[PDB]
Amino acid sequence: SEQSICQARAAVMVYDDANKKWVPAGGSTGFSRVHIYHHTGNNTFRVVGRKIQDHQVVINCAIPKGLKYNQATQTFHQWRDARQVYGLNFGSKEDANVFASAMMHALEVLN
Amino acid sequence: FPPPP
Repeated sequence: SEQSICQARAAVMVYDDANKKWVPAGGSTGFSRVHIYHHTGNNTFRVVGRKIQDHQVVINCAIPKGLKYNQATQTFHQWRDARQVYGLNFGSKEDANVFASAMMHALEVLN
Repeated sequence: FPPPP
């Protein structure tokens, strides 16, 4: 079924186009444990994040083939879909690098 | 993409 291929700590954000500001995903400020899940049977991937403190799901988005993953900084990465821009503010450079690596692995399978 | 935080 769903296999986690990476676990990283990051604050999930979404971009507020109008106010030109990033806002906490799910409106819940704080860090989340973010996984990239590989659905073995369907061979599809998705990013899922839950708040570290209360486990609330803040992000659950598919990773489509061709996705352009941008590593804005050493600790902030982002990507988008037709509706919004997602951003991950990692708890550390190590968290960012490992997540980026897993994303590239997922994209290698998709592309 | 928009600028980071």
